[PDB]
Amino acid sequence: ELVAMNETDPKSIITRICDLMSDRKIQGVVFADDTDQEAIAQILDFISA
Amino acid sequence: KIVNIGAVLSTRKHEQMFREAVNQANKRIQLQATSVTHKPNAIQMALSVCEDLISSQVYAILVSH
Repeated sequence: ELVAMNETDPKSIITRICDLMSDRKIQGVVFADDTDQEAIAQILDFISA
Repeated sequence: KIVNIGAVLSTRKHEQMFREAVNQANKRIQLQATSVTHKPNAIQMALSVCEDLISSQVYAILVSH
């Protein structure tokens, strides 16, 4: 369960990752966005990888 | 004609030397030095990147180990 947010800020996404870790249940996510931004895929490679 | 400039430094005597060199090159067109630091922290330092980038004048930064 989550909610959507029309926000492209990746640091906000990282604070939301810390929010999910505060929600204490998260191990992996399966998420996307309705844009064409490979920069966030690079950010995933920087952080989640 | 002032311009903010960042860096990454382990200790802060080096930061004072960096601001001293900013004032040295300010003899020629003004310069500004923002607050720098360094941690062994892949997450909190990258978090503080945009916190130091919230000033829309830092054009160039430096990285140390």
